[PDB]
This record gives sequence, structure tokens and C-alpha cells, in this order.
Amino acid sequence: AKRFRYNTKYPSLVSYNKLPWEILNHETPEFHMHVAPHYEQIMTLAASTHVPHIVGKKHLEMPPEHRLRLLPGMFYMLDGDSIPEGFTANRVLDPTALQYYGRLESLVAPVQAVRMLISDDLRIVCNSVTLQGPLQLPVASYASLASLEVVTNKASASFTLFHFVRPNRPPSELQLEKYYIHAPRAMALAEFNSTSNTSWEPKLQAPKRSKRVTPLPAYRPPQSYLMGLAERLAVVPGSSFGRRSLMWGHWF
Amino acid sequence: RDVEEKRHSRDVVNELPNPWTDYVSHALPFPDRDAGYPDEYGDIGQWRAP
Amino acid sequence: QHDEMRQPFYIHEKRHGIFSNEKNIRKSRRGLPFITPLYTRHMNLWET
Amino acid sequence: SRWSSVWPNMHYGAMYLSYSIGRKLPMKGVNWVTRESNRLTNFSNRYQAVINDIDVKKTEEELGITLQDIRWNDHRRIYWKCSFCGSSYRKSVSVRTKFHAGCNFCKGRYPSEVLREQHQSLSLAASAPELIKQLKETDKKDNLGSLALTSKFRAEWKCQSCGGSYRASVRSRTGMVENGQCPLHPNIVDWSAYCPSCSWRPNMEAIAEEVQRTGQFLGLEAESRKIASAPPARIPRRKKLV
Amino acid sequence: ERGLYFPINHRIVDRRIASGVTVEEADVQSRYRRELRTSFATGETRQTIPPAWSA
Amino acid sequence: KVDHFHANNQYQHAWPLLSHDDLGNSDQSNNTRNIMYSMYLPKRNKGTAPWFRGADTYSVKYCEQGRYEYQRYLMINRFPSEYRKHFMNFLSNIRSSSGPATIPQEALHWLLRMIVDNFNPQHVHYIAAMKTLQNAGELDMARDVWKIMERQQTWPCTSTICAYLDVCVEAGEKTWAMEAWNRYCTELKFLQPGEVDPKPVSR
Amino acid sequence: ARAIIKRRTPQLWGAPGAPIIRMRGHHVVWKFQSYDLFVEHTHKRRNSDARLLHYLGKHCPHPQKSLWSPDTPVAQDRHLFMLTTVDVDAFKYWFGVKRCRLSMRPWALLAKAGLLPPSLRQNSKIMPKPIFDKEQLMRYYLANRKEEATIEREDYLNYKNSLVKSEEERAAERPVAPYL
Amino acid sequence: RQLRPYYNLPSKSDHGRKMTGFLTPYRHWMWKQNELWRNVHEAQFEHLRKVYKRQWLESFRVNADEYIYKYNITKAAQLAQWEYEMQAQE
Amino acid sequence: RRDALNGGSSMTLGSKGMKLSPDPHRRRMPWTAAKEYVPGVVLNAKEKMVLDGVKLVDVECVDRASQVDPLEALRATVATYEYNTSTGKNIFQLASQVEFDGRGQRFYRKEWQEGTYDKYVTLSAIDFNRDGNKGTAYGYVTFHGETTTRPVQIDFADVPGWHMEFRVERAVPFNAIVPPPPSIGTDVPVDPRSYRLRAYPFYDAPNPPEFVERLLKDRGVIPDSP
Amino acid sequence: ASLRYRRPYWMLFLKDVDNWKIYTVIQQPDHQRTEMLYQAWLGGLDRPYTRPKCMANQPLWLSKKRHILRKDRLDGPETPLEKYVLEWHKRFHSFQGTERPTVDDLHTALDLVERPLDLSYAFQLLNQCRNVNNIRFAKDT
Amino acid sequence: DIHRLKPTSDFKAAFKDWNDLMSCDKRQLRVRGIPRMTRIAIRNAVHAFQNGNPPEYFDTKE
Amino acid sequence: HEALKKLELDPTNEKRRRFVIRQPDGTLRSAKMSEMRAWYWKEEWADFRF
Amino acid sequence: PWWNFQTEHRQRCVMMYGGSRAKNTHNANHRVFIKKYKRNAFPNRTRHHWAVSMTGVLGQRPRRMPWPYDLTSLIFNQPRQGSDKIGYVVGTSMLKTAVVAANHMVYYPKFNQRVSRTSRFFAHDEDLACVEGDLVHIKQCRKISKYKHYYVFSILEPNIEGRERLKLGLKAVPPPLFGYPVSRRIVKLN
RNA sequence: UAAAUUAUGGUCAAUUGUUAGUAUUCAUAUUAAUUUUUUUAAAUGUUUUAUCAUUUUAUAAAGGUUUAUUUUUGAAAGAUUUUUUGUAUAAAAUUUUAGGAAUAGUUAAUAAUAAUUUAUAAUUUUGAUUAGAUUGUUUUGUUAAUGCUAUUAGAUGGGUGUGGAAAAAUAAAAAAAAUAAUUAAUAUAUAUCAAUAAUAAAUUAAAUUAAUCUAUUAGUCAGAAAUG
Ligand SMILES: [Zn+2]
Ligand SMILES: [Zn+2]
Repeated sequence: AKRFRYNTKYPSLVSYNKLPWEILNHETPEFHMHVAPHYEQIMTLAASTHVPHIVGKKHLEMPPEHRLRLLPGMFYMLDGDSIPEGFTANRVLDPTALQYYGRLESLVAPVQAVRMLISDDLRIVCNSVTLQGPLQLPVASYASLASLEVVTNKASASFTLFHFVRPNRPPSELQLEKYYIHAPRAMALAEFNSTSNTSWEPKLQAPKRSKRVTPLPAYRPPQSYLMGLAERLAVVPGSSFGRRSLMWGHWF
Repeated sequence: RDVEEKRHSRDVVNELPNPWTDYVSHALPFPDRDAGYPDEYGDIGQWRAP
Repeated sequence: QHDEMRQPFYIHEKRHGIFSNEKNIRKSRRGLPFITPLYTRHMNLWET
Repeated sequence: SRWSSVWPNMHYGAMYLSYSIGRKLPMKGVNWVTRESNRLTNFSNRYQAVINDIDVKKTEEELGITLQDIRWNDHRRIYWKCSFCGSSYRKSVSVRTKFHAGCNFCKGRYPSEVLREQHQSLSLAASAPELIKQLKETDKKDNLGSLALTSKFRAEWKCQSCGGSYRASVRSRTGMVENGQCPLHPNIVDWSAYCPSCSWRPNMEAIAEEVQRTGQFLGLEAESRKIASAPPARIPRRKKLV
Repeated sequence: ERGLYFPINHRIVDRRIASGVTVEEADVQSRYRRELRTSFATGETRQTIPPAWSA
Repeated sequence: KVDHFHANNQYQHAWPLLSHDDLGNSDQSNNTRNIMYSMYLPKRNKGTAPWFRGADTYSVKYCEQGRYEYQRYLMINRFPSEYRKHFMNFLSNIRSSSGPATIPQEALHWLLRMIVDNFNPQHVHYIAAMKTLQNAGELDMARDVWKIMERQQTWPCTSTICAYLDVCVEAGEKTWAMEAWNRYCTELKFLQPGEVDPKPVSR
Repeated sequence: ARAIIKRRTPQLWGAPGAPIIRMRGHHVVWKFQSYDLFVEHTHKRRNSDARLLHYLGKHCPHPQKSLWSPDTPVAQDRHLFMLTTVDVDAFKYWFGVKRCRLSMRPWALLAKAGLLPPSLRQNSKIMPKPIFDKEQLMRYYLANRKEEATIEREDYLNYKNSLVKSEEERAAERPVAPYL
Repeated sequence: RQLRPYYNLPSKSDHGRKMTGFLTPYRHWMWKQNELWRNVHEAQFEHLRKVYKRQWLESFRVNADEYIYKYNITKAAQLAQWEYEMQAQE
Repeated sequence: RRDALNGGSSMTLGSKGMKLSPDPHRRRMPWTAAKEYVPGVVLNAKEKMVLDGVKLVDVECVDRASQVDPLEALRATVATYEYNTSTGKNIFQLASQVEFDGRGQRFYRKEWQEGTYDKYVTLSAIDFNRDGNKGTAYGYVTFHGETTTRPVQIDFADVPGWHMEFRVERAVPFNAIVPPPPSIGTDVPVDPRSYRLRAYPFYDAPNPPEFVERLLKDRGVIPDSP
Repeated sequence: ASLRYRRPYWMLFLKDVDNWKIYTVIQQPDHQRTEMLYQAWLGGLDRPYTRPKCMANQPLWLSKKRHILRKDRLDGPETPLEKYVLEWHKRFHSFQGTERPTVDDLHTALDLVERPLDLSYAFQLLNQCRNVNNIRFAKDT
Repeated sequence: DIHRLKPTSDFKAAFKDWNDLMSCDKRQLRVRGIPRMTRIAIRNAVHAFQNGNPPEYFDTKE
Repeated sequence: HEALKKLELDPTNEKRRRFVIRQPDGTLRSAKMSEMRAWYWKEEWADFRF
Repeated sequence: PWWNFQTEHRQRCVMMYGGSRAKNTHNANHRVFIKKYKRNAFPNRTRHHWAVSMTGVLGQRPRRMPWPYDLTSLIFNQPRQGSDKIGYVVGTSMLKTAVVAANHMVYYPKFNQRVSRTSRFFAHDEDLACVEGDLVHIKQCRKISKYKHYYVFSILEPNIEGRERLKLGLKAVPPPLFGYPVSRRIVKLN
């Protein structure tokens, strides 16, 4: 199973066997299914390093002719929630959409509210996700969100992310991936330089362990009617992850 | 595999070449010499020489 | 049906590149009447 | 039907099947008739053990052929009984006087067809009476107590499990083979010491004993026994090429 | 009804389109009978081309 | 050819005489000296003498030949586009023959098999085939690619000399590189201030 | 993949199938039955040619005698011989390098040749199939261990190139003064 | 085939299949001693399918080397003769 | 293709398995990938023998002509419910009862605690169709410690084989998005006392001795006579 | 065991329709008026109609038209629960609805009982909110 | 007896004991009137057992 | 190739013909000259000279 | 086997030692011709049929056969036969299209002699140069239309007389005086 | 316009009819046949799958053809931790019939054109189109031999356009996704068109496993042999 070369078979004036064009639709939870796990990496980004356009001071002000000339693809975080000009705002409480933001919130300050804004032109939609409270991230002093004055201020900081796009548009022109630069946590290393340096003693070897490992509870083989050998069946060890020759942990 | 290799190396009669397994004598597609085949006239390989 | 009265196989390899009858074996309508014209010959004969 | 015509297979002893018109005709017309110089019984001096191995009643009753009516080279297909072992066949006096052709089982009393007597492979009574008790009673045990341990003789024996009659090679039983033949299994003792169905049991005993002892069954235990027991002293190893 | 079924005038396979793309992903419909037109059908007289500076 | 009623290829080579049963002439106990001459040794026509294709009825000049001497320089020409095809193919296949399983030597094999194919390995088929054995650390092989390029009596272009020279670097043998220097990359002169930098393609 | 399948003769997948080292042989009277061993594909047309790859040999299922050698006093030599003609080197190229499926009767033969290990279905009915358990399997590897520095070699020179240009006799390819 | 154990999960249904493929965990354990004594087997069987690429190529190497060393003497000599007959023609 | 077993081997045809590729094997047959199917026939075999002497009422048995004694309609409710719990409870019959639609509660089909298998589905959402017992059930899957990093749709919710042991801690209301469970190596450090992993990517449990002595018995190492 | 080949493509994945071989042949002019009559028979329409080129499952729109023109029974609504039952069997039993019943709309029906008749009615609405629409009753039902 | 065309049940008489089921050959069975598809399947299952496979497989006539 | 039997039966030839006889005891061994000569078409020799 | 004599035959299955396995087809069968028409009533117009046909191709007799050894293989080396063909371009009236008329080789083994043969080809010529008569080289390619798998690969001599005849205006070649052979006595008077 | 040889170099060419003045492949022969003989065949139920579905399994019915039938990895072999590529429809040579002539959705260029685009278009006597017989190019027979005379069976349109390839409405004797099985090649009276048996056809016997079969016609003037 690999990829063939060319369409040699059909008149290309009638697109025939073509896997259809994915369009993320703002009405339905698919919009947030895609744009939801993206925000978390831009959050780890703007918590590690300073990137320019994230931490604005206010909305962008542009005439409604040039709104669609700069905005589409504009994504930035303001100190508090405030609708930019020329827009209307619609809160969303759909749990089937909200459910995704779980991994957002359990890594940064929990999400307070979520809206979709539509321009009076109907053609520029801003998914606006307002967060709340003390972040879970050790936001770095030279971040962008650090200049957002949120980690400076005490608890109850309500900063808010905005991502503008045109509607009915595939998950390609959602320029949210271009910030997938991965930067680590050096706060973790920040222990071994200040006043804990004489307090912490490191151990380099291993200690003499005279005791073997305490075994797990004895194995009771399954008692349901099993699907069968998950090797021969092409089913990944948990139907989730693993190698089909690393067939660990499927009943045996 | 390991226990069989242990017994195999323990076997003295082994450690000899089995020329069926050890090399592909002539792997190309064509013989190393003209072998009795015809000629331009059809003089079949016996009616001729190289 | 003897081979000595025949020009051997390996000469279609020496003509059309070694192992190029296989790409015709793997063909579709190969076997019903026709096959890929197998160019075993004496080499001293080619029009080419 | 159709496959009636198929000839019966002929091996490397069978000479001329005589299975078609001209295959029998020119041999059909040989109207033999017994004369007093044809009569086998006139020739007892030379052919005493050919006289003494005739199933005479089996012959006359079934055939209409008499011990007197027997040529010394009679081509008629009569029955005999081996005077060495005691098995019954249907063999003509011709292929038994021309060729010394006989019982399909006393064919192999000698260890190897090729070198038949040279075998100094020891006898049966002077070597292993523990077979002398399991062999079927024949009253010819007085002679079979000299059959070689290496004899392919399809000898019949008493089993110990089912008590019945199981027929196996004297060699396939005893185990030992004359130097340089096709050798027999390492366990052929343990897989013919019993009956063809009751030779199963005495086997898996030591096989499950190790599944128990080790929680695991892998035939490699005999191998590892041989390495943990038999160190090779100096087995010449070849100069590597790499 | 007045010619071949799949004419070779329109039999074209462009290879500046990636592989598989016209198979199962995307359609590239264009007009190729003007990029495959001949200097005899346009008029391109291959004039001696001057290089950068002399141009 | 095979498993139709009329099998030919099993008789095409020589099988000894099967005497396993009466295939008609009591073949199994009847031994058939005269039956073979008159009967089963093939013949020149019905009744003619037994033709013996034996190994002593072929001319003794057949054994005395050296290898592959029967083979004559075969100048094979292929359409232009067909040249291009097979060139890109032996290129693709020196870079990668099988998908994940290759030994390094598959380029080398595919270079040669390009030769045995009576093909002309371009310098790109040499650059490629030298990179892919350098990557693999088969440097004696990236050398034998040099030697194949040389037995071909070919002129290593600047790219190819650079290539083999990297190989000499990595293997650490100055001799290996001194001859490429003595042979080819001597008439290479630096771009003197007056002369054109990339002199155009000419031929 | 066909509307009305061919019923006795379906294989697994596809119209031209994988190459397989079959050992066919025409069914006529047993005396006249010997086996055309040959590479070929699975999914053939009705005859044995249209996906015939490369005639591989012929087998005599009928054990023949030493009527090509004299009458030895040697048993194993006097035994009947069973004969076959392989194409050892094109079998290696097909099986080894092009990976053609080795069917079970042909394998039953080549096993006897010494090319391939004795097959799956030469089952010694008289001994049971094995009993796997991790405790004993790991306890052994623990007991007897082989090293990375002795295993990587064999991996290389058994699946990858093995002509070790003997470092010493790579001297014969590093030229002398006139170019050194 | 994929065997149909009488102790599979009988789909108590009249439309599809009176016996489905659903082992009792003995099978998924018996099937173990099944599909490991074959991978003990086809470990050598796929150890060879490589060795016969170490053997068929480390032989096509030597033999195409030698075929070219001879077809090169031949190629070169016939090329020389064409040059010579070109001279005598001129 | 991508991952066949032991590589690509060919001493048999079965040495690959009943499918060679966890992927599809055609790009024109998307569905034919390999999912962890759970029997549809036998676990959609609703015992009709519990639902025999009940005199059911149909949705066109709305007429006064067809109205039955409310005691017999109570027989009908107990019968239809026992009829659907015959094999088990769909997740949509599991987590319609538990408060907040069971969001956050870690489900498990019966096998997902038996054997080396150790998994749950820290469910993250449930949406019901008009007909209940059907709908879209999403959930943060959790295998041998590790979660998905987004809520996936849960397969075989709409099959009856499920269980759940509702712990009040996981009662997650309709206002707070489900905080996803931590994984035992990443989001929470490891302790050798609170959680201990049932089996690792290498692990296979020692031989169940009842299976070894069943196999011995059958393959004739253990004598087995009537 | 795939019907992928025997029937046309778009009829790949058609289960629980009986004998689809009629829609395969529905274009042929005799079967055309055959189904012109079957559609008029099923009714709901006025002018001739057949299910479109490559449909076996009848259009969702025509199925809804007939599913809503099929007259709901109980032409005798007297008690509160008969009116509420007509409305409920228009809400949660009109074709292709996306709303599933509320315990708070079971409460109203359950609290319109005068007679054992309405006892049975709201009892069957209990049956449905229990077993058909898979809802959770209140604390105090 | 699995196949509606391999009814091995119909000939439980032709064999006297267990050993005369396990020691009659595929031609010894045409000796015993057992038709073609029957005796081949008998031989299959008998040799399966001989190894250690008991014929524990499903019956699909129905 | 019978034209070249004297080659393919000479030890010094690395492209020698390969024959193996697996005895009935499993031991592989290589051919006897007589068997090698069996595999070619029958060789007659009779020198009428003296 | 074939080399065996009728009564010395035994077994038509195998061939014992060697030789040629082949089915002795029965060429001797008196194939016939069943007259289904009358000598004055035939549903053909030109070539009437009145006796058995000898059927085949590469089997008819006189045994014509393919021979590549002709002018083309004397002048050009080829990859595959027919690639290169030299001829008097005759007929170009289809715009941008040439008809090149070049010969092949038909060898008669029985006689031990040849006759090369004629064939009006299609040959693309982008830009319309060739005139009827230019001896041209034609090569094969990918197809160009229903019928032209060729293209004008050169000129070997341009009909300079013709090119000037066009320049002056006349027809580069006067057209044949008479048509194809007919059967009707066309009476042209004045 | 020179002899030469270090002496058979390089592997078999060889034609067997009693006629009837003479001219001429032409009755009677022999070879291969056919007429002619039951020792090669044979059976039904394809098989898995999670299930009213879906994964796997693609050239024998004819269909009448002589300017004709041609094509790939993307399926599979097929091996890894991920997005991975440029190799295909085209042709070319050969085409029958006593009395031989007109044929047609047409030819090329444009074209991802024109059911009414442009035009001095294309097929043909180098034998076209119609109609007729006919399966198309390593299988035989005869012959010392160029020859003469053979070879089967397989592709007969498109119409929801699935699949890698339409070749797809039943017609192996390929093990067909778990080692089922090979102690097996045997197959009962069933068939297709293949497949030449009279296998020492008459005295010495079958180192068999004792299996099928009871075995025959010609001529009798020329020319082997005749009278009542
Ligand atoms: Zn005896
Ligand atoms: Zn016993």
C-alpha cells in the first residue's frame, strides 16, 4: 500500500475519486475540534518566549475594506475581553465543543468563556477564547504573556485569545501552526543556581538495594469471549497506541 | 536458535561448506561461455566450434 | 523442442536488458494467444 | 469400470508381469506335464529344505496339486510355510529353485541384504534373552535365538501392555544397527517396546515430567543435557575466511 | 459522434503536478492546448538572447 | 512448456534413465542396453542411427574457452526518451532499490547491472552511487565505484573528483587521492580575474 | 474481487499474484507422473505458463536405483535414490531476493536438498508442539548471553555485505610511487 | 483456514453465521503455542531470505565485475577494429 | 506495509495475520482499517425470552382500543428494560442514570480489567439522539496509564457491554469542561504504591496452569482417558 | 462475502432494505411505471413520482411528508392528557426529530390523569421516557 | 462430520474398533465403500488427531 | 551443458556443477563421479584405433 | 515418441530418455468446401470464393516473412523495428501532415529471395515545410492522431524544383492524368 | 592470377513402388494418420469477517475476426519512526477468395470546441469497403532436403463507470489469509474431444503385491497360392 502517480483514467473536467475538501465550519463543533488543540501550543509558546503579535494592547483598527486584508489569520491575546470594532459576539455553551478545551485548561489558567464573533460583513469570524486565573505554566519573565501583565498581577487575571479567519475555510488557512516552535522549561534548571545550591545534595550512584521488586497481584486470565490474537487482527495493543509486533497488554 | 547453534558447533562433522547454500555460482542471467547453441546459419552447436 | 536447435533464453536478456521478460510476465493479457515477442536470437544477426 | 486395466505396480524384484495378450500367449502354450524326471520328490537329496517347507495340505486342498505332482521347477503358484520362521506364502517352485526366493519376512533375517553373513552383529539368544521371552512362541526359537540383533526380520512378539501380537524389526526393537547402514531413531526402543497403540503411553511420561519440573516443554532438553554432560575436548575448528 | 472517443488532441498528462494529486486529492483542470502550442502556431522567432548585463 | 500434457522442459536438460516400473518394456528388472540404442535414445528420423547428444560429441574447443569471450560488443541504441527513462530508473535504484530492506551494496549492484545491461552510467549515476555508499560507510565500495568509473575509462568531472576525494578523506589513505590528482584534477585552474566565471555549456 | 468467483480456484489476493515456488506435475498414471518444479505466481490462468516465471527443476517421486554406479557393499548407497534437478541460483534470486512464496510440497523437497530448513509440515507426529513461558525463556538468556560486539558482525555479514576487503590486502589497491 | 472452534461464540442468529470468531481465552492462549512455534520456524526461514541476498548479490558483484572485465576487453578490441578498418577505408 | 508482524515473513501465508496492515489496505476503502471490534451479533442478541408474557404496547398501540392495565404496562416496562440489559448496558443506558450524564466517570467494557488489559475511558461528553441508547459518546481514553490529549469519540458505547463504578469525585457538571485525567508518567509523577502498572510494553503473564494442563491433556502429554 | 460487485456502487453499504434488485432495475421503462404505481399507492403525493435516480431508501423529504400526513389517531381528545398526547406524539413522534423528551414534559402528562384511561396514557409516556428516549427522571418523580 | 457432503456419521459401522479407524488408509477406505469426499475428510481429521489436533471445529451444514 | 561437461566436472572450476546426495541418514554428501556423469546425455566412447 | 516406430510405441505419456514431446496433430484430413452459393449468385462483388482457403498469417503460402534487413537497417541502427523510415514524402495536403511512403522487407524463404514493399504512412510535420517528393527521414514517437505515429525527422533532399514551383504559384506537382482503374467505358468527348 | 601439409580439426544430408509405345507432381505401395479398440480421471459445499453489511480471492459456453488484441504499483511479493517520488494506452514487419471496384458518424490540424469549426480531407488495384472460409505469428507429418502440410485452447461493445487491472453469472485439481491434511499420487463408472496398445500373438514361467484378460478376419489370373 503506497501512493500511485497520476490520474490516467478519467476526464479531469469532472472530479471523480477525489477525497473531499475538508471545510471547518464555525457553526458546528468541528471548528473548535481543530482550532482547540492548536491554542495550547501557542500558549506554551507565549509562556516560553516573546513573539511579537500575540500580546497586543488593543484591537486592530482598520476600515471594513482592509479588515479582510490584514486580519484573516490574525491571532492575539488581550489583557481582558473586549469585542473588536465591526463585530458581533455569540457566546457558546455547547459541551460537545467545550470538551476539547480540557487539555488547554489543565495546562494553563482554566478557560472561563468561549465566543464566536461574526463581522457585520458576515465574512470574518473571530473565535475568541477568554481564559481566567493563575496560569499553570511557569510563564517566563521574557515571555509575551509576561508582558501581558497577568503573571505580574495576582490571581484573577482574565486575559483573552482571539483568532480571526474567514468562514467556511479549510484547516490550511488557519495559520495557527506556524507557532509550533518548541521551547523547554528552564525554570526547572533554575533550582541549581540560587540558594538551594548548598541545600541540595546530589547522589550519583545507586544505593545498595537488598530487596527485590514486590510482584504485582497474580494474573487472572480473562473470562470474556475475546476478539482473538490482537497480533493476527491488526489491532494496536489497545486499539490506541503501540506496535502490532509489540502486542503487549491485549489480554495476555 | 541458541541451543541449536550450541549443538551444531558441538558437531564436528559440521564446519564444512555446503556449496548449495554458500554461494550463488553464476548469478547473472547468461552463461560464462557459449554452450553448444546454434550459429548465424543455424549450424547447431555440434556442427561448429567457438 | 530440443534447445541446441534453438537460440537460448539469456539472449532476450542480452537484448532487452537483463530480467525484462519478467515485466511482461507480470502483465495482464499475457498468455492468451500472444506473449511479449521474446527476442532470443543469435546476436550476430540483429538488424540493429 | 476403467481402472481395472491399470497394471499392478512392479518393484525392483518383479520381473515380467505377463499382463497382456502376447504377454501370456507365447508363455501360455507351454503345456507342461509332470514326468518322473520332472518330479520334485525324486530330488530330495539336493532340495531337502525345499521339500521340508511345502504347505502340502494347503496346496492340495486349495489347488488340486500334489506333492508328487510337483516339479522341481514347477511354475505353478503353490503355498509354502517357512521352516525357519513359520510364515505362509504362495510361491512357485520355479522361482524358488532357480532363484533362492522365499518368505517376504525371512528375506530380512539377515541384517543387510548386501553383506548377509559377514555381520558379526551378535545373535539373539546368546545376547538378549529379554527378547527371547517377548518373541511369539514358535518352537523355532531354537533357531531364531541366533538371529542378529541387527536383523530387519519383521519378527512378531508378545506386547506387555495389550498382550497382543505386534510385529516389528528385530533391529527396530533391539536398537543397535550394523556399522554403516541407515540408523534408526534414538528412541525406537521406547517406541516399539510396546503395541502400535499402547506404545504411546510409556513415552509422554518423561515428557510431561519435564513440563512439570520446569513449567515449560521444549524439546531442547536432551540437547542441553548433552552439552552439560559431554564437553568436546579438541574438535578441530576451521580457519575462518573473514 | 464525429471522431475518436478520447482524442489525443486532449490526451495530456502534466508532470509539474505532484504524484497522486490528480488521483485522489485534487483536480488540476486547465487549458493545456496553449502551453503545448508550437512556435509555428504562435510566432516565437528564437532571437539570440542577450545575457543580463548586455540586456 | 510445463504441466500441459506435453511437458518439454523436464526433458530439456538431461535426467538419468528412470527404471522404476514397467513403463511398458519391463524397465525395472529388464536392463535395457540394446533397448536404449534402438528405442529411447532419440534419433535423427524414424530408423536413423541413435543420435547421441553426449558430452563427448561436442567439439573440444568448447571447453577451452575463457569466460564471456563469446560475448561481442553489443551497441544497443534506445529512443531518446527511453534513454532518459532507464537513466532515471537506475538512478532511483542506486539511491534505493528495495524500500526499507536494502543492503548498502544495492547501488553498486545497480550500477553494475546498469553496466551488464550495456548501459552508460552518467556522472550522476556515479555521484549518487558514491554518496549512497559513503552514507553507509562502505568506502571500499565507494572506491570500487571509482574503479568502475575507471575501468569504464571515464572522465570524472569536478563533481565526481570531489566525490571520490571525500571518500579518500574518510578512509584516510593519501595514495587513493594522489592518483585522482595525478590523473584528472590537474588541468583544473582557478578562475583568473579576466576570464568568464561559468563558461557556458558548449557541445 | 470478482462478481461471480471461480470456485475451486480462488487464491488470496489479486489477478497476478505473488511469485510462488510451486511443484506441479501432470496427473496421469503414477508410472508417468513426475513433478515440474518451478517458480511462478499464485493467480495463474488455466495453464502453467502465463504467470510462469522461471522453470526451476523436475522431481522424480519414484525412488530409483543405483543403475549409474556400481554395486557397492555400502547400504545407504544401494538404497533407492530420489532425484531432482533444481535451479539453485535462480531459486536463490527468486526466493531470497525477489521473495517468492515457497509452497509446501516444493519445500518438502528442498528441505531434503539442504537449501531450506525442514518445513513446518514435516510434523513428527510423535512429539508434541512446544510450551512457551517467559520465566524460563528469560532465565536462559540471562544465563547465556551473547554480546553486541559479536552479534552486530554476524547481522551485517549475514544479511548485508560480507566480502571483507581484508584491511591488510586493501594494500594491493593503494598504488605505488609512480602515482604514490 | 481461520478455524471455527465449536467453542467459539455462537452468534445465536439465523441470518449471518451460527459460529463467530471469538475465542475462549484458552484459544487465545492455545493459539499462542501455535503462533510462536511458527515464528521459531520462520525465523530461520526469513533469516535465509536475506542470506540469499548476501549470497546472490555478493555473487552478482563478483560476476558482473568479471563479465565487465571480459566484455571490456571485447568491447575495446572490437572498437579498435572499427577504428582500424576506418583507417584502411581511408 | 507499515507494521506487519515480525517484519514481512513468508514461511506461510498466515504468518502475517488476518490483516497485514493496521492501516487500510486500499486508499479507496477507508473503513477497512483495524479497530478493536467487539461482537455485534452476539452482543446485539437481546433475549426475547424475558419479554414473552408481557403483552407489549406499540407506538401505534396508542389507541384506547389497545391501552392495557397499567399493571401489565408496568410488566411491559420491567420487561423491556430487562430485555435491553439482557447482554449488558449500552453506555447510553449506563450514563443516563448517573448524574451529569456521567461526564468524567471512567467506564470500562468487561474485558478492560481482565487480563493484562488495563484501560478505561475517562469519558468527556455524551450526546443523545432522539431515540436514546444511541448518540455520540466522546471520552479521554486511558490505556495502562496514558490518556489521549484530546477527547476522542468513544467506540462501542452504542454496544451493550459496558460497566462503570461511579465515584463522586468525577461528577463533572454541565458547566465545567472535563479536566482531563493525568497520565502516570507525565502529568502526575510515578509512585510505587498508589498505582503500579499491570503490564509494560514487553510484558506477558506466566502460563495459566489450568491452560498448560488443558493443553498437555489434549496434545497427549497428560493421559486423558474417560 | 461482499455485495460490492453484484450491485451498483452507490448501493454499497445498503443493509436492512429488502431485495434491492428492484432499484437496480428501476430505470427500465416497465419497472418505471411499476414504481410510478407503487409511489402513488404509498400515496402522500398528487402528481406522478418515483424515488430518484440512485435512491433505494425513499427520499427523506417524502418520508417526512407521509410521516406527517399520516393522521394521528385518537380523534376524540377530551381529557387534558388526550390533548397532551396528541401534542407529544407530534413532538417526539414526528419524523426525524432531534429533541428527546424531558422529565418535565413527562411530569405534565403524568399530572393530567382523571381516569384509568389517562393512567394508561401517561403510564405509556413513562414507558417511552424510560425505554425509548433514554432520559433521567427527576429526584421526585 | 461437518460438511453436508462429508457425512462421516453415516459410516460408524464400517470400523470395528478405535484402531481400525486410526489404522485404515485412504485406499483401505475405498475398500470400505466410503465415498470420495467422505474418506478424504476422514483422513484429514484422522491425521490431524494423529498429530494432536482434536477435530474440535464447527459444523456448517445448517 | 554437455558441450562443457569436462569443465563442469573439474574441481578447479568455481562455476562447477553442484550435485548433492542426502543419504538416508540425513547426512549430506557430494556426488560420485558416476552420478555426475549420469546427469548428462549418454556418453559413448570406443577408440577403434588399436 | 516421434522418432519411434508405430508398432514399437508403448506409452503415449512420457518420453523416456530425451527428445521432443509434441502432439502429432493430424494434418491429413481432407478439409473441404461446402458450396453454399451458385456460380452466378455470390454475395461478394470483387473476389468470388469457390474453393477452400489456406488460412493463417505467418502461415500462408508462398511463405512471405518479416525481414528487417533492408534499406532502413542498412542506414540506421534501431531500438525497435520500424522506428526510422526514409521515403519520398508523397501527399501532404492535410495541413501540417505528411504522407511518407517507405519500404520494409518481405523475404520469401522457399524461393530464397526478397521483395521490399510500399506503404503510405502518416507523418506529422509541424510547420509545413516538406513538399511532395522531398526524400525525408521519418521517425516514430508517441502517437499524433488516429493514424500518425511518425514525425518528419529531417529532410534528405528538398524538392527545390517544387519549392520554386510553389513560389511561382503553380502546383508543386501536377496531378495524375487518370483516376483509379474503373470498369465502365467512360466516354469523354470534347 | 600461388600450389604448402606441420596430414580425416568444426561431430552422419542422402532418395529400396512390376511398370506396360510416348509426353505429364497423379490409381495399386511405404510413412503419419483417420476408419479402431475404456492402462487418466475424477467428484459436491469456495472460504474466512465485527454481520441482514464488509475485508480477501480477474480471461475456456458461443458470439466471426485477415491493416485484428495493446497497456502500470497503487493490490500482492513487500521487510521501517512520519509526509516519497520520474518506468503504462504506441506501435513496427507479415493477411485469405478464379475471373477485382468502388467504400464511408468520415483524415489532419487546431480542441482538454465545433449535434451547422476550418479544408483541394482520408481507404483503395502495392487488390479498398460489402459479403465468404478462417483463432494470428518456437509445438506436427512426410521428405536427404529449400518445401508441401500442421498445433490448441484464450479477449465478441458500452450502458452508476466498482477494482491494481472488466477479463466477472455455474464448468481447479493452485491449498485459498491458525501446520487441518499429504502413510499421499486411487480415480466410479464418469467424460471430453484428446491420448499412437495386438506391450515375449505362441514349448521351458512370472527372485511380484498374483491383479486385467481367454484373444480373432487376409487372399488364391497378373504377383505367394487351386482344384472339385
Ligand atoms: Zn519366512
Ligand atoms: Zn501390545
